[PDB]
Amino acid sequence: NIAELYGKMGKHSWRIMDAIFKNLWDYEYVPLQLISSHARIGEEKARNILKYLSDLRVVQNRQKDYEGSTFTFIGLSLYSLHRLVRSGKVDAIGKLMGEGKESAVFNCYSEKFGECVVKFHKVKVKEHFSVLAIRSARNEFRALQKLQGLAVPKVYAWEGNAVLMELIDAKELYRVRVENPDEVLDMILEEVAKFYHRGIVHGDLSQYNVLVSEEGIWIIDFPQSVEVGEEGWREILERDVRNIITYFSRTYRTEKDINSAIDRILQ
Ligand SMILES: Nc1ncnc2c1ncn2[C@@H]1O[C@H](COP(=O)(O)OP(=O)(O)O)[C@@H](O)[C@H]1O
Ligand SMILES: [Mn+2]
Repeated sequence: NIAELYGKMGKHSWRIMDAIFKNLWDYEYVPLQLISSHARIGEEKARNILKYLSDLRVVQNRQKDYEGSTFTFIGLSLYSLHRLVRSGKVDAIGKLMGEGKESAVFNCYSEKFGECVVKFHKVKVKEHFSVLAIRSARNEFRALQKLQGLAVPKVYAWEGNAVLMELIDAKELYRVRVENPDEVLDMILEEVAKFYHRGIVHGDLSQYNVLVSEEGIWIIDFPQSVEVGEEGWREILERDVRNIITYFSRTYRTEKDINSAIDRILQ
């Protein structure tokens, strides 16, 4: 369906989407007049385009205070895919691999990079969808770049809410029973130490974000990552270590002291 949606888009549609994208920095709902002026498409025609894009679930239009438009998740993903296609990084989008509360992950093929996944991202006052989703994608991309050569996917590109990376032929740890859990846990903790040496804390280390095969382990899912030195980095690192050791304790009864494991990494 994402491919079908893509095929409904003409040059004028992409220009309208570009105009929203380029004005997200200072509006959630970009005013019609700005979309029109940026796209160099007359207001009545721009309005007609935005109505059709809303019909296709690509934009959400509001009128409470003024006529304004923003991306839906589908629309931001579609636009980001377009940027990837136009930069020659992706040739065809393929089948959905899976979707949940934080992302939708699709298979795709790149003549340059081979079989890939593209991951579309979904998500100081504690109580701007697009701006936050783009920030999430950019963070994952930057973390993956910094960690290249370690046990993570090769990363190829980032546009909008999309990150293009290597497909890993491995399953989530959560789904795999290992017969050497103590060694597996040690390999994970060694990778945590290597990330830390590179100034990166994962931020969501879990049984759902470690992939395993007979061949080894990979770690994925970096939008929550922080740099060492950022507020709370140490407690976030401790959490990653505590959570993965706790998983192994509950599942395998491995005996690994959390305090010593943290202290070993940190020294
Ligand atoms: N590079 C990849 N190779 C293979 N499978 C992947 C890759 N990236 C994501 N996946 C699959 O998609 C799921 C969701 O990806 P993930 O990065 O964990 O995002 P989320 O935050 O939505 O959990 C993963 O648990 C994994 O099964
Ligand atoms: Mn995950």
